[PDB]
Parts: sequence; C-alpha cells; structure tokens
Amino acid sequence: TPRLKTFKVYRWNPDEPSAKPHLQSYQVDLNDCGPMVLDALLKIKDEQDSTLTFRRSCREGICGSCAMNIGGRNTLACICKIDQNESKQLKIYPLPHMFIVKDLVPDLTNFYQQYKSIQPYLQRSSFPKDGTEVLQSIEDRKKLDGLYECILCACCSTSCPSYWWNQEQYLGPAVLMQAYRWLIDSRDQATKTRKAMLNNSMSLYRCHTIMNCTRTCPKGLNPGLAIAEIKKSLA
Amino acid sequence: KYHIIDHEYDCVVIGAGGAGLRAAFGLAEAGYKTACISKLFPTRSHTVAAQGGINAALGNMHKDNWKWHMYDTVKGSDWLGDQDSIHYMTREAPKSIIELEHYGVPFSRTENGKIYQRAFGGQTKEYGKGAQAYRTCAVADRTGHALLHTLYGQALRHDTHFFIEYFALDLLTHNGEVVGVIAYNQEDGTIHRFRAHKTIIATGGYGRAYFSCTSAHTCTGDGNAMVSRAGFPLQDLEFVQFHPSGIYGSGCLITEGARGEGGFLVNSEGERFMERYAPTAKDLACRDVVSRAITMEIREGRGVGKKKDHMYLQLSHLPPEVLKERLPGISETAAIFAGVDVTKEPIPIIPTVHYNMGGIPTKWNGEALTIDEETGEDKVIPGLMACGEAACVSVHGANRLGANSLLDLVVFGRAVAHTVADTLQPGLPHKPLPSDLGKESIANLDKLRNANGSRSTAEIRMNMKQTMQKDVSVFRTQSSLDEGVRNITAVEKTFDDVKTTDRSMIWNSDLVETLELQNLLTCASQTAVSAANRKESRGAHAREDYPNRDDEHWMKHTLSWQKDVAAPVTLKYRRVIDHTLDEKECPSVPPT
Amino acid sequence: LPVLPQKPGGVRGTPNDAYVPPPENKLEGSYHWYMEKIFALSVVPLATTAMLTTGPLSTAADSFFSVMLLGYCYMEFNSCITDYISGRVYGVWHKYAMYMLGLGSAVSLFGIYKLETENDGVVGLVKSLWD
Amino acid sequence: MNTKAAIAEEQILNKQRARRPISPHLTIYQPQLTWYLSSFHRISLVLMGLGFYLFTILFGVSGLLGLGLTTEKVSNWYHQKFSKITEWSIKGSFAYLFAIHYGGAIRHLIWDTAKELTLKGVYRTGYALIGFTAVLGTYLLTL
Ligand SMILES: *Cc1cc2c(cc1C)nc1c(=O)[nH]c(=O)nc-1n2C[C@H](O)[C@H](O)[C@H](O)COP(=O)(O)OP(=O)(O)OC[C@H]1O[C@@H](n2cnc3c(N)ncnc32)[C@H](O)[C@@H]1O
Ligand SMILES: CCCCCCCC/C=C\CCCCCCCC(=O)O[C@H](COC(=O)CCCCCCC/C=C/CCCCCCCC)COP(=O)(O)OCCN
Ligand SMILES: C=C(CN(C(=O)c1c(C(F)F)nn(C)c1F)C1CC1)c1ccc(Cl)cc1Cl
Ligand code: SF4
Ligand code: F3S
Ligand code: FES
Repeated sequence: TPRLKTFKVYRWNPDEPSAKPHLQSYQVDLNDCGPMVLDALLKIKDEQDSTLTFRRSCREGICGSCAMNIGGRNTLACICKIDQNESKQLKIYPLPHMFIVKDLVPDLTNFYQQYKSIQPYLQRSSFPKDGTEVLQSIEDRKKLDGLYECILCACCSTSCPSYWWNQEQYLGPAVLMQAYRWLIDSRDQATKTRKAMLNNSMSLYRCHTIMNCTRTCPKGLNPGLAIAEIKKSLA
Repeated sequence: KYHIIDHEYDCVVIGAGGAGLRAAFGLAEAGYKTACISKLFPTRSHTVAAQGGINAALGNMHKDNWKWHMYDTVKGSDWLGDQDSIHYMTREAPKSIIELEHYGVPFSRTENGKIYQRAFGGQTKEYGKGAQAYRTCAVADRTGHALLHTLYGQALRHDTHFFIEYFALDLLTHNGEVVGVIAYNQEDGTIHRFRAHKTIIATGGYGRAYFSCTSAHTCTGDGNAMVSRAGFPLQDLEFVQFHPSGIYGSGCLITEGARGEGGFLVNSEGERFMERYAPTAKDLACRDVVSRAITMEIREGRGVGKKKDHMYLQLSHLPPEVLKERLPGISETAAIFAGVDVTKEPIPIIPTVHYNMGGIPTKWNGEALTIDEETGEDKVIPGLMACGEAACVSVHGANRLGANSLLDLVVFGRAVAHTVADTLQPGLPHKPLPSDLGKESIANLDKLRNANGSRSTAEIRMNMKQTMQKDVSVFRTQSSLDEGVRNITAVEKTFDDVKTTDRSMIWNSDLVETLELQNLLTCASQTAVSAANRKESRGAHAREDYPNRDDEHWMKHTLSWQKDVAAPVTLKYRRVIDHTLDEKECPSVPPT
Repeated sequence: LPVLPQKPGGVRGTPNDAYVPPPENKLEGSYHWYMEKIFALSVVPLATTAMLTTGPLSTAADSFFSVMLLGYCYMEFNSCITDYISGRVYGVWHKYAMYMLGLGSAVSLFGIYKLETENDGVVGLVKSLWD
Repeated sequence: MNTKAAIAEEQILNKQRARRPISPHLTIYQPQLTWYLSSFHRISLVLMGLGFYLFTILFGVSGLLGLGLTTEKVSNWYHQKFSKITEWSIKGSFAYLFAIHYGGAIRHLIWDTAKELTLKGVYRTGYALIGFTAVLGTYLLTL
C-alpha cells in the first residue's frame, strides 16, 4: 500500500514570458524512492512531467551544483533528507533574490565575475635554485585548514540580506573567504595590493555580522569569522 | 528557423577537467588564441571527486628512482601498455609535481618543510623485489578537489576564453581532416561554429552505460561518439575496471587510502582475504584480482548480506587521531548514505564500475591515430589531438595502478601544448569552405526535438543499463556475450521511436538527455562486440573458457568502427610497441 | 524618487569579464571603522554611570555624554542612507539625503547647547519626562 | 570575426535578460535567531534616535526664532497631553527597546575582537540577550 507525499515545485516558462510564476504539486510514492530529495526530483522528471529543469552532477555533495532553497533554508538537494511523514508537504524554491533562467536555474554570471577580481593565484617573485619546492612548516600549513575546501555553491551569499539589495558592488561572504585564503598564505608575497581592493565604501564594509552565512553552510565552514579577521587586519 | 554564429580561433579545447585545463593555459602562455568549451562550470568536473594522490619519485622520505616506478607500471598492465610512454611519463613525473606546487597547491607538509607522501598498492622498490615504497604525494582527502581549484585559477592569470555551458554536437571535417566543432548554447538557444587548426578532445570517460557505477551523472561518452561518427576508430574498449570498494545500492565510493594504513575485509565467517581461497600472499594488490576475490567469495556462501551480495571493511583498528588528520573526507561520506560511523562498526562494500582503459588511439605526444587500408601501418589524422581519460595512449594498458590517473592528466596535458608550438605558427589564414559546413548535425538536432514515438527517453535508457550489467560483467564467456550482442542490437532499433515532450530551445533539458543517449548507445555497442571476440584472459578481462594468457597470438590492440546507431561494427588490430624511447637510459622489460 | 535606468537583467557581458574595483578611499573605508568604534566604546560606560546616579549629572559629565550620543546616532543614520538610498539606483538623491543630515544635525548641536547652559542636561530632560 | 560575433550574440541575450523575474527572498525564508535578533538592533535605534533628534532640533530651532522653551515648560505639555492608558503604552515600549540595545551593543563589542563567533557562541550570547532584556526592562518601570 503506497505512501504518497506531496511536493510543491516552482515553475516558470520563458516561451510564455507574461505568465506569472507559480507552484505545481506532485505526489511521489515514498516506498519506491530514495532517501534524499534529489532522488524524488529525478522521479518526477522520468515517470511524470518531464519538463522540470534543474542542475545536478555527482549526487555526493562535493561539486555544489544542486543548490536550492528546500523547506525554508539553503542546502544541497543530494544531502537533504526526506522527512518520512506523508501527512506533511514540502516547498522547493530557487536560491533567493536571483534572476531565474527557467525553473530552478538561477543566473550566476555576476557571481563568477566577482570571483575573478580577487586574483586567486600565487604571486611570488623567486623560487629555489636547485629545483625543489618552496618550504612551508607544519604550523603554517595548519593555518589553511577550513578555508581551501569551499566548493563555491553560493548558499551563503544568497542568504545575506546585505547581498540581497547590494550585490552589484558588495562581494558577498563566499568571495571574501577566498580572499582571506590568499592573505594568510605564507608563500604568497603580495599582501599590500590585496588589501587595497577592499578599502573603499562597499566591497567589504557591508558586513553587519548577522551571521546567516555560518548558519546555512552545508559543508560546515565558517565564512562569518573570516570576514572579522580581514577587518581586523586592515586596521 | 536556425541562425548560426561563426567564430575563428587557433586551438579549440573541448572539456575543462584536469587535462583540458592544463592544456588550455599551456597553449595560452605560448602566444596562441585558445578557446575552452565546457558543459559545466570548470570546478564541477568529475575530477573533483578524486581522493588519492599523484605518484612521483621525489624521494624525500627514503631513497627512490624513476626506473623503479617504470617497472611497476609495466608489470601491472599484463604487458599490453606501450613501453615508450611509460618511459616518458615516469621520467617527467618529478618535474611536474614540483612545478605544480609553485602554482599554490596546498600539499601536506613534513617536519623538514617538504611534501608528504604515503603508500598505495603496487609500488614496491628495487625492481619489484623489496619493501613497499612511499610515493603518493597527497593532500589530505582532497587531492582532486585542490587540483581543479588551482588549475582553474591559473587559467585566469593568462587569457583563455571560456565558453561555459555549451554542448558540443559534432566535429567539422573536410576531406579527411578536421577543421573545428559545432556547439549549442544552452542559455540562449543558438548554434555556434568554431574554426581552428588543431582541435583537442579532453571530454572524459563513459561510465553511465552500466547500471551501477561510481561516475557522475554527466559522465557520458561524448568525445568518443564525435570521433566514431566521423569515420575514425576507437581502441581497447573491452577493458573496463571494476573497483573493489563501493557503496551497496547507490554506487558511492570510499577511497583506497582506507586500506593503505590499516584495512581488513571481513566476511560472514570472520577471516582476512590474504590466502587460502581467492588470494595473493600480499593484500593491497591490483584492482581486479581483489575484485575477482570478492565476486568469487559471495557466490559460494562466504559473504554476509541482506540478500547475500554485500561485504565489509573494518576501520575500528585505526586510532581516532589519525582518522581526523589523514582521511577526514571519508568519515562524513559514509554517515549519510550508509549511516554508520567509521570508529565502531564496519561499512558495506560492493564492486562497481570505476574506470575505462580505452578510447581514442593516440601517440605519446598527443596526436590521434588511425590505420591505413593498404598496408596496415599507422597514420596521423591531420588536425585532431586527444588527452585525458578519453584518450588511450596505452600507459595503463589492461589494468590501472592506483593514483596514476592524476599523473596522466598533468604529464600528457603538458606534452600536448609543447608539440603544438613546434608545428603551428601563430597567425594563419583560414580556408573558405561551403556555407553549410556542418548541416547534418543540425538536421539531427531538429529530429530529436520534434520527436514523437511510443518509448520515452528514460525507458530506452533502462534497457541499455540492465543489459550491460547482465552480460558484459566481471565473469565472461561465449554464451552470455552472444546474448549481449543480440540484445544491445534490439535496443538500438527502438531509438527510432523515441518520444520527447519539450519543444523549447532555452535550457531544453529533455533534449540534452536524449542527445547523451545517442552517444552512449554507440560506445556501449562497440564494447559488447570487442569483448566477445578476444579469446584470452589478461588484465581486467577474464574469459572463463580461455583461462590462460596468450602472448604469441594475442599481444595486440583492438580497433573498432561504427558510423551511426544500428550499423554494423567491424574490427582490425594493431601491434603493441615494446621498446623504450632511449635504449641506454632505460632498457625494455621482457614478459614473464 | 526618480529611478535611473538599470542594467538589463542585472549583469552585462560574459563570465570571462571581471569586476573593476573602486580606487582606495580609506576615509570612507578603514578610517570610518575607527570612528564607529570610538563612539560605541564611550557610550556604553557613560550610560552605565547614569543608572547608578542619585540625581542629574554634572555639566562636565553631561556635555560629554550628549556629544557622544549625537555622533553615535549620526553614524547609524549615515549607514542606512548608504544601504537603501544608493547612488547606483537614485544618483543625485544619494548626496541630497546626505546634506539634509547636515543642518538637521547642526541645529541639534545648537540644541544641546541651549539645554546645558540654562536648563540641566539632556539626562535632566529625560529623567523629568519619566520612564 | 569574434567581435562581430560578440555584438550579435549580446543583442538577443540582452533581450531575454529583460523578461526574467526575481525569486522571492523574504516571505519564504525560515525565521531564525540570527536575523530576528539583528533586525531588533536596527529598529530599536531608529525609533530611539528619532526621538533624540526631534527633542534637540526643537530646542535649537527655538533659539534662533526665539520662543523661549524650557524643560519644565514642555514637561507639562507632554504629561497633560496624553491619557493615563496611553502614558504607559509609550513608556512601556521604550524600556524594552533600551534594554535590547544596551545589551546588544556589548554583544557587538565582543564580535570585533573576533571572539565568540562560532555557531555554539552565537547562540549562547543570544540567550543572555533575551534574559538581560526581560529583567532590566521591568526594573526600569519601577523607577
Ligand atoms: C570517478 C572517480 C575517479 C577517480 C577517483 C574516484 C572517483 C569516484 N579516485 C581517483 C584516485 O584516487 N586517484 C586517481 O588517480 N584517479 C582517480 N579517479 C580517476 C580520475 O578522477 C579521472 O581519471 C580523471 O578525473 C579524468 O579527468 P578528465 O579531465 O579526463 O575528465 P573529466 O574531469 O571528467 O572531464 C569532464 C569535463 O568534460 C566536459 N565535457 C564532457 N562532455 C562535454 C561535451 N559534450 N561538451 C562540452 N564539454 C563536455 C565537461 O564540461 C567537464 O568539464
Ligand atoms: C546605549 C544606548 C544609546 C541610546 C541612544 C538614544 C539616545 C537617548 C537615549 C537615552 C537618553 C539618556 C538615558 C538615561 C539613562 C537612564 C536613567 C535612569 O535609569 O534613571 C531612571 C530614569 O528612568 C529612565 O529614564 C529609563 C531609561 C530609558 C530612557 C528612554 C529610553 C530611550 C530614550 C530615547 C529618547 C527619546 C526622547 C527622550 C528625551 C529626549 C532627549 C534624549 C530613574 O532615575 P533614578 O531613580 O535617579 O535612577 C537611579 C536608580 N538608582
Ligand atoms: C527585515 C529586515 C531585513 N534586515 C535588514 O535589512 C538589515 C540589514 C541589511 F539590509 F543591510 N542590516 N541590518 C543590520 C539589518 F537589520 C535584517 C534581517 C537582517 C529589516 C529590518 C529592519 C529594517 Cl529598518 C528594515 C528591514 Cl528591510
Ligand atoms: S562557504 Fe560554505 S556555503 Fe559558502 S560557498 Fe563555500 S561551501 Fe558554499
Ligand atoms: S550573513 Fe551577511 S551581513 Fe555579514 S555576517 Fe554574513 S555576510
Ligand atoms: S549534485 Fe554535486 S552537490 Fe548535489
């Protein structure tokens, strides 16, 4: 005897541009389905209405392609687990305050132009003479833990109310953590010019320490403490 | 109805993995105009999932030698690899890990200030007789993740025009040589014609033609089907590798570093697979004998299971301090899909499809090959190159040694950019072709969009997956391989009645999945015919009716041709190269 | 308020373009961070010695509380102009909202003076208003 | 080419960019303690800073265009102006807006020295803010 849970998915069609967006309701049998949310989105597309478009690739949670807003919070659809209670429903949305392309596909073009501008590469000027690698201690390598392993899903940037309104000029908490990964690197001897891109009105100084950035990160990193140390280093 | 946009470049690279990114800025640091066409964002490729290391004979924990590394790659392939590409890869391997550190890869350090390197299986020192060596050069559990994010940030230092989210359809070809590609913009809905002098294919492997695999959702064979549709062959498609460890039910993977420092596969009786049934005296061996250890253990009854197809891997022996410093990415990926911790109870394991040791036949410098129809020698295809997993240099041969596929991307992505500069001069006029160059690839995009049949594209995809798992699998014979050829031929004649219910051209994802089904049906039909024609057993292809390895008659490769879906497949063979690049630097390794 | 014409769709160009960051203007950057932490570090101890006082404060201790309350209140009204009335979308009216935070806070400092010299303090006004 | 092929592709993409909607941001998001206890720190000072300005621009307007205002002269007009049932709806809502801003400004003087910024420390300095407000705000009524 089947157990039918009701999903409510956002819909928009760019070939009828005057139609308003709306939520559409599907019912999935939870007995023959996977335990994650992406396993129930891929059954609506195969055995039901096949015009539902979204992004996916690894189903593990390491690339960051299926970022959406599931049930009120920003998470990845292949980690979020279906609450096994068919008396309740679920509301799925795109990422908030983003210009949508088709259905759950946001336009992350501005997000990639702001990441190119922080110059994410090593900027030394000299290398050893025998052809061996440049040295680094164990206590200086430990400074990089918890920073280099961001997967760039933008689930922290599209939860920050300063990034909802001011996002054509404010860099957001996901780019400002990768700017700190290159500032405390002990092999990168270009530090004075990486603190002159951030010493203006609104590139760094729109953070008001609300902290929805550290609360909603699916990988468990802390992008709200990394902005508190850039402000303490520019003083 | 359609409108086409024309670009004009020097070199075009198709793919943004670890091989298509290393070759992209290697050509743009030399003065060339390069364009990189990618379907995903470049830091979402499948090489972000790698968790091992990169083998290199640096020698900063003990003494080492690059001639010891070469002997292990040659022996571990059952002597089907090309011995002039083993001599090139294992010599240029220390020079390419020190160069990779100057980009900013956060390698794990040692208490002298040097790179830290661990032990995988296969590498023993002093010419195959000695203790286990230590060369893997790992970042903790994110060696594949920290190698994309560094190679992508270095491609922004130079100029490389990334064309993100484009789906390449076919190669343009005029009179036996290729002159560019043709793509399809997903966000906008346009057709683009690119023209170049050398086009480089670095798409990747096909793994989604099987039911259970460790690959991504976008790992379809897209470069192998563009090449096979133009009249060029594919090589050694019968050697598929089945990983020993992998999650029961979904296909997710735990790394082989869990057995590098402490690891026991404990069955229902409670023994270690070290001898007495299906074992070599040493564990940590190559990936197919251990895969032929587990599959022979489950059928005779010596295996715990809920339906008796299941195994275990103990991790309770390890101290808790080493589980947070060496393997931190393993303790979180098992407590989600399997739901148990790594410190108290063991984890379920099944063998699934991992790697493909076959693809485009290539020389060791990057140029793609064919064969002559008069004498049977080799022949260079003008304008085409290949690198990565989609290429088959025969460095891996018949069996892949672990952590040699990340060294494969860096060494043979650096050698592609070095031999273009020695042939092609920058700035050259293009030839004027007809105005409908590539009109048979838009006539196929129109037919698959206004499609009307009885079978949907997700129903024919399931008859292909359940056929390849039933017949072309770990244990093969010539009574279940002939049933695989007659079944995969009947599936291909139902693609004529496919059904598609989305006629938009902006992010038409119902069209992209039925374009990737046309690519997987070409790659899967040539695997069932190639594997049913080789009557011997070597490497990762084990025939039960011919259990001995034959050397005097079957030491050759296989080349296969198929133009379209539902078309006959033919076979021809070419000899394997058994001499080094220099006879005085490293002598050849004889068979044993 | 009249709204300037915006970029179509929020973005303009290809992902292989780049954001061009503004020049260094640290009188609006790092030095503005210093002023917002001096007014806050001297209105928290001074208000604590106003709940422990018997009556009103002295005119040496009440003028220093009132001038440090006007700058603390100016720096937050300054930070609500630059979040909601921005020069990107309104243009001229980002500066006209910052000049009416001029003589609406220069008359306020004249109002501190005509409370302190004839009457007693600002705290002597709110303690007699009640709360 | 490649500049004629960039103008032609940006003409039909700047046309499709103008008809895309914005996805909803408020009214769908989950109520949490991180952005509910932070909107009470901007509301409480705007409602208090307006009263501080209006009572000092009144004494500084009546200095120039001289009317002669005094503290005991405006205190009768405010006391005698409102009934008893609205005298305590105004002062009953300024006592709790003063305790949530006095105790929330010490929470921000800790967060500029980069301390107490883990998720375990954002929540345990926010449970003191709801205890400090309910005790200091009720003691201020008895004065
Ligand atoms: C799957 C896997 C592999 C793996 C591993 C673990 C897993 C789960 N662990 C490894 C390890 O520990 N050590 C090791 O040495 N190797 C390990 N591997 C194998 C390794 O990951 C692969 O060999 C390697 O990732 C292959 O890299 P390559 O560059 O060849 O391939 P890719 O990264 O998958 O490339 C994907 C790109 O191709 C573009 N693409 C594909 N099709 C198209 C079309 N039609 N049009 C345009 N672009 C296309 C994609 O955009 C993507 O960028
Ligand atoms: C750190 C926050 C900064 C606030 C910025 C806002 C500007 C104005 C705010 C406050 C003005 C001065 C505060 C006075 C300090 C409280 C005094 C007190 O607690 O004493 C009470 C008086 O009761 C109160 O006043 C309660 C404090 C709440 C005051 C109003 C809250 C917000 C005020 C906004 C100002 C709006 C207009 C008011 C007058 C205009 C001039 C400021 C009773 O007197 P005693 O018996 O002598 O106390 C000794 C006990 N042993
Ligand atoms: C409901 C909100 C949204 N919101 C903010 O806008 C915000 C911001 C950010 F917009 F810059 N920084 N700080 C400190 C805030 F309170 C809070 C939730 C985060 C709100 C709260 C008060 C006011 Cl007067 C206006 C608004 Cl609309
Ligand atoms: S910090 Fe966390 S939430 Fe933000 S982009 Fe990185 S992984 Fe995503
Ligand atoms: S949520 Fe936003 S306001 Fe700052 S502390 Fe995080 S970037
Ligand atoms: S699919 Fe890659 S993270 Fe969800």
